[PDB]
Amino acid sequence: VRSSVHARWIVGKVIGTKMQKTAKVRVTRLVLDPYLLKYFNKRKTYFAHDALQQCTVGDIVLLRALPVPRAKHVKHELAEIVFKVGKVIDPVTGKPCAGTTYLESPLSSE
Amino acid sequence: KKVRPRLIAELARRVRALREQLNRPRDSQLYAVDYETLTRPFSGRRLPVRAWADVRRESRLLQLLGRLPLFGLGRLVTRKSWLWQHDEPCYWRLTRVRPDYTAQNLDHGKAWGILTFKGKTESEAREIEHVMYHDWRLVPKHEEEAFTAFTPAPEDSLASVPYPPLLRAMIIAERQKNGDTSTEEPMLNVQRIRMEPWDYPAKQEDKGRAKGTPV
Amino acid sequence: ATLNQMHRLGPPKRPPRKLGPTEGRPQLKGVVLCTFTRKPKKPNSANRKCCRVRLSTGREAVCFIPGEGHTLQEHQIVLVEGGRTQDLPGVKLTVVRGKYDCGHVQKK
Amino acid sequence: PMKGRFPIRRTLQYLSQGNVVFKDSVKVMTVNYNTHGELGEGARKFVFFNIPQIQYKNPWVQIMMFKNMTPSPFLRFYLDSGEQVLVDVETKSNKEIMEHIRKILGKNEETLREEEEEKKQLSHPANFGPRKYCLRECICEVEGQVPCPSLVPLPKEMRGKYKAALKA
Amino acid sequence: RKTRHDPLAKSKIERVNMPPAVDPAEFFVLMERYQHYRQTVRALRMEFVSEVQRKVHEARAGVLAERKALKDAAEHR
Amino acid sequence: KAYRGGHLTIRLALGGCTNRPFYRIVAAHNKCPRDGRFVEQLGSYDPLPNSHGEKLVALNLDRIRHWIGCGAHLSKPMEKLLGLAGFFPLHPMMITNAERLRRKRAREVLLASQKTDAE
Amino acid sequence: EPRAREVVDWRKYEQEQEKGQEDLKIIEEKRKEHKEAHQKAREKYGHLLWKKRSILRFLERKEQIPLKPKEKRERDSNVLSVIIKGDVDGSVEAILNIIDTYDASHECELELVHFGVGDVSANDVNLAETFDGVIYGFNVNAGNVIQQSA
RNA sequence: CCCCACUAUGCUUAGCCCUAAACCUCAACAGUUAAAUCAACAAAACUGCUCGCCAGAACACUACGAGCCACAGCUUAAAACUCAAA
RNA sequence: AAUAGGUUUGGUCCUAGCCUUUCUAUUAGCUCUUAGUAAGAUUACACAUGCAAGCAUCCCCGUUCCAGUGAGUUCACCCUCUAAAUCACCACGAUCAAAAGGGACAAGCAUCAAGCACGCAGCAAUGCAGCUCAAAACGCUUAGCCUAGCCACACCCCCACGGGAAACAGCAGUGAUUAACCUUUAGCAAUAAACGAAAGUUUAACUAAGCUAUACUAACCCCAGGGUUGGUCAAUUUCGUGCCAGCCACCGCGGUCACAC
Ligand SMILES: CN[C@@H]1[C@H](O[C@H]2[C@H](O[C@H]3[C@H](O)[C@@H](O)[C@H](NC(=N)N)[C@@H](O)[C@@H]3NC(=N)N)O[C@@H](C)[C@]2(O)C=O)O[C@@H](CO)[C@H](O)[C@H]1O
Ligand code: FES
Ligand SMILES: [K+]
Ligand SMILES: [K+]
Ligand SMILES: [K+]
Ligand SMILES: [K+]
Ligand SMILES: [K+]
Ligand SMILES: [K+]
Ligand SMILES: [K+]
Ligand SMILES: [Mg+2]
Ligand SMILES: [Mg+2]
Ligand SMILES: [Mg+2]
Ligand SMILES: [Mg+2]
Ligand SMILES: [Mg+2]
Ligand SMILES: [Mg+2]
Ligand SMILES: [Mg+2]
Ligand SMILES: [Mg+2]
Ligand SMILES: [Mg+2]
Ligand SMILES: [Mg+2]
Ligand SMILES: [Mg+2]
Ligand SMILES: [Mg+2]
Ligand SMILES: [Mg+2]
Ligand SMILES: [Mg+2]
Ligand SMILES: [Mg+2]
Ligand SMILES: [Mg+2]
Ligand SMILES: [Mg+2]
Ligand SMILES: [Mg+2]
Ligand SMILES: [Mg+2]
Ligand SMILES: [Mg+2]
Ligand SMILES: [Mg+2]
Ligand SMILES: [Mg+2]
Ligand SMILES: [Mg+2]
Ligand SMILES: [Mg+2]
Repeated sequence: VRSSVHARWIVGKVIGTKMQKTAKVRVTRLVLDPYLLKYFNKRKTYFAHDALQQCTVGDIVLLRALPVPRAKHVKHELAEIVFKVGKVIDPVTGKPCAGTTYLESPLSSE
Repeated sequence: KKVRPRLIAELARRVRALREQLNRPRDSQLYAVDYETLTRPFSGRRLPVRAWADVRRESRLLQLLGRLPLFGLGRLVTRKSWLWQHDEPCYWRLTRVRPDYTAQNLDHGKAWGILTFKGKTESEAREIEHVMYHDWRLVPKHEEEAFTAFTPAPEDSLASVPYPPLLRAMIIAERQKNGDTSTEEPMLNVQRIRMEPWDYPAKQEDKGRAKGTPV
Repeated sequence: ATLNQMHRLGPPKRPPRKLGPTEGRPQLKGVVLCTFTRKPKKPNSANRKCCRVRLSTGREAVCFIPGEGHTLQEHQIVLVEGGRTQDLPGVKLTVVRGKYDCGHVQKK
Repeated sequence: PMKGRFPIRRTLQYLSQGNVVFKDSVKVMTVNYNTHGELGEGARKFVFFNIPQIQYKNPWVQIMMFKNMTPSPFLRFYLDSGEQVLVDVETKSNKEIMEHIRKILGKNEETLREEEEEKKQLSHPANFGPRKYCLRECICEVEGQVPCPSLVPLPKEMRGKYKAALKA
Repeated sequence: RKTRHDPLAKSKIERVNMPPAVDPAEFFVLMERYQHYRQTVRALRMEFVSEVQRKVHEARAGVLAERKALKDAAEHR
Repeated sequence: KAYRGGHLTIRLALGGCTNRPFYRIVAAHNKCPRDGRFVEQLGSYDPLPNSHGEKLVALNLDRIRHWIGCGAHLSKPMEKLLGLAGFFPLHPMMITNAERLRRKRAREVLLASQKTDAE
Repeated sequence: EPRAREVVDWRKYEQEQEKGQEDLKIIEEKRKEHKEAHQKAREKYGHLLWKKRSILRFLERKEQIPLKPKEKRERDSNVLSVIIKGDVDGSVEAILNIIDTYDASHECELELVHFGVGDVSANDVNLAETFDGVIYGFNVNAGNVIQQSA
């Protein structure tokens, strides 16, 4: 009703950013194998519009379907960078982390 | 999933539409009638057996109006089929005429007018149908006043009819199921439905035309 | 094989069943060309009546006439069917007795 | 036997044992878990057992997993309105996580019965047709009604062959 | 059945279907029954049409439909 | 499938084997085949009398009122089944064909009487 | 119609029986010729064990057996295969009487592959391409396609 | 096959070729020695995980195609005919 | 492949393939009593003849449906939007549903591994250099499909101005072709469709019949045949033949005692 794009919200990973104001995103979904009854990732490429070209290869992003595709393949837009590559803020504490270790102790600000 | 374009289906479509607009048959060709065989030479189709009498006697609208100063503007034209069926005055007030110039006697064309069916005038003038029919008759000027004279009779009529038996039984069971207790009858409001006669002039401006396929 | 290996490959693809001399058809119509005999492979010893016929498909194969005795001649019409002749290698077609020119084996 | 550890997961009976049916809001689900550590043990078991059950019930919901990106595991759902729901699942068992997301984002037993009852009105018993859709194909299967001519030959008076000959 | 491009038969070229004979009484009486029947059925049709609008409007903007969307949204908060 | 023009109609879809007619009331497109694809099945009609001597007519009044309010027409046989039930008025031709049958049977009683009277 | 089918089956059965009797005399002669040789082929090894015969029989094959003849039939130059296609049955039976009065087989044989009624078809061209014959269409036509194929 | 003589070659430098019964015929990682030990033989039997490969014999370390400093080459690699076994 | 069986060897075990027993559908041969029901060209090759679309007071509408076929083949499903159409009508919204947009969707071959312009931005000028693909792009071959049904085609050139050229893939029927073979019936009485204000008219749709062991159901005083008979696998008397003639699904039989011809 609000948009003609099937996928309204999808989370992916920026594989490449070689187009102006556009980010190539790889989205993975779990598809069941009817015979083995096991879930496997079936990936798909999405073209997102990044006005400020703030995306970096390797970061997780959130896409929001546009009302109507602005281009032949661009159907979404960059809603927000979930995990910035190398600079992710733990949502539970809001503190920087470099893997499974805190770069800034959570106790600094109690 | 990239459909291979079909250009010849679009080129032909434009050409066929264009030819239908430049070779279109006129009213003189479409609506001509052989009065001995009672067929339409254009298509070779016999008329119905109930029309044959009237195709040899009455006149078409524009073989009456082609004898008048401005194709009979502001004049009343009735129809033989109305005078027999309905006593009340039924007529069209002519307001605009588009004659067919390709007829040698200018006996075809179109006409717009104000209908007055059974004494009830219409607010605005639309296009007249059944121009080609052999059923028309022109109201003389001096009779225009005694032909138009009409007094409306009382229109009192049934306003509500019963529901059919089963529906009525199901309308009285909802009431009692919901708890409502009443002794009134369910009745249908038939005052909205204005039943018009089957011979009421329809709209000729939403009606089609014969294709240009002469036979 | 692992589940990941089984997912990439997929359902086993059954080799397309090959067709025989009848091209997957019950019978076939053919014209007799020759009428010779062939010897079985060891350890069987006999002379088996066979015939080279050109089928309606266009090919020209060797057929085996069953029964005791026959009167098949060049240009005749016979209905062939499948069924390998075990003694004769390379003979995969059998003439239908009682059809077209070929007639039922006379009793005794 | 069935390959892999815990092969019962790859069964229709186990995939249909999930009681977590998300609402229409839930569009994307993200699971962040740590491969090692005692605190993250429940999340690892949640991804090993329960994730298949959720995706089977919610096939149009995207479920993405990320390993060792943060010091602690957490779940985050993305609704269609733009709201993000963070669920810290550290120091928790897999059963608690499955019961926690069924209360804040899952449907109850009342809302699910209604859906199933709507599908019972699509298959009317009175309707006649193929066995796939309807119970009976014709009304000759109903005791009392004239049987099919295949099983019981009709009387000569009810057949159009003799009627025509009888008439002329 | 035939199409538009199929030629007509040569046995029907000279065929004229004469209309049936008319009984003045029955025909006039039968023309009024249809007049009333169709007026009684047009009113029912409108009634049935009026029940389909309500139901449609009683599900998206109804009092019992807007009272549950707030209950579902209040429980979500 | 898409048809140029057309509309919906509540008609009868003939079924059953030879000399055993069974109709099943359906709402279907005007241009669709008699026993082809249908939108919904609204009942069934068994012409042949049963052991008890009655003809069974199933009517889904609730769904018949929905499709009549969506723009569906009615066929003459289906308009005569609802007049017999009491959902619709008696079709004019059900009343006129009953009057013709009366005159017919009253015209034959004269001959029968005359024969027994005159002869 | 079924009564008609019964008569035809009886007539075909009667015809088939007659042919068999003519063929039976052919076979009975053909079988006897081989049986005479076989009963005379093992007179040399009379009252001997089969194993004894095998050794001599295997050696005997070398002495008196020449190279095997080709199974494929070898075309003869002075042979004419003809396919007669007529328009009416009575006209075809008139051309067969002219081929039944041919007495020059010593110089050139004449083989009537196939004879029928109707226009030249594909089965006629295929039979003439198999036996290297000629198609003689008496008062019949041959479609362009057939001409191209031939 | 035995004896004698001698060459390419084996060696160095610089390029190529890219093969082996390249076989410890027993994949990499982690782990166990309990239970039914385990067809046989050989170098006891198993578990988890992953990659690679394989589904009668022969045709076939072939043919075609592609690629390659390889032009009697290497790699990859079918089918038809045939057997009822190997 | 199953409750399995037979067959490798001098012999045993293991592995493995072929076959057997089960159930259907064509066709062939020999044979065949009736009744009722269902189904019913081999072929997108060519077609004599006849019928298959009319209605109606002249306009319109309809003949764009049904019926048919299976050549080709990821247009069939969901969402969004929104024409035509029905609900008498203006309006309303509902229903139905195309085009357009987004998504999804056959099989085999990787000895089809690279495609070759397949992208983005920007009001525009125009600029940047991209896009798809070993999770199978591009390509080749095959095939109607996911069956209350749907898709597609409608002599051919995808299309149909135009050209070739003169069309049964409508019913019945024919020729050719194939192992493959239904009547050149009747009636609009029921239902459906079309037209009409309507009574009504029309309809090779359909209905009711015809032919045919293809199949199911039922029956019969008289009326039974076909194929088997070494083992697997139920069941052979006596002659004749003498590795000949012949036989078998597999293993195998027959060389003067053949339960195998
Ligand atoms: C159990 N049967 C064993 C098998 O016999 C087989 C044997 O079959 C042979 C084929 O006929 C021949 O074309 C095939 N010849 C080929 N050029 N392919 C022989 O290889 C084959 N023998 C075999 N594979 N051992 O001869 C056949 C007639 C046999 O009797 C059929 O059943 O093989 C034999 C030895 O070859 C044994 O003696 C038999 O015991
Ligand atoms: S199935 Fe109901 S009559 Fe044959
Ligand atoms: K033997
Ligand atoms: K070694
Ligand atoms: K097809
Ligand atoms: K085409
Ligand atoms: K009728
Ligand atoms: K009309
Ligand atoms: K004996
Ligand atoms: Mg054998
Ligand atoms: Mg030297
Ligand atoms: Mg070494
Ligand atoms: Mg390795
Ligand atoms: Mg092999
Ligand atoms: Mg080598
Ligand atoms: Mg090589
Ligand atoms: Mg090569
Ligand atoms: Mg043995
Ligand atoms: Mg075995
Ligand atoms: Mg048979
Ligand atoms: Mg159709
Ligand atoms: Mg509209
Ligand atoms: Mg569309
Ligand atoms: Mg190749
Ligand atoms: Mg095809
Ligand atoms: Mg075309
Ligand atoms: Mg044709
Ligand atoms: Mg036909
Ligand atoms: Mg024929
Ligand atoms: Mg058949
Ligand atoms: Mg007729
Ligand atoms: Mg029939
Ligand atoms: Mg015997």
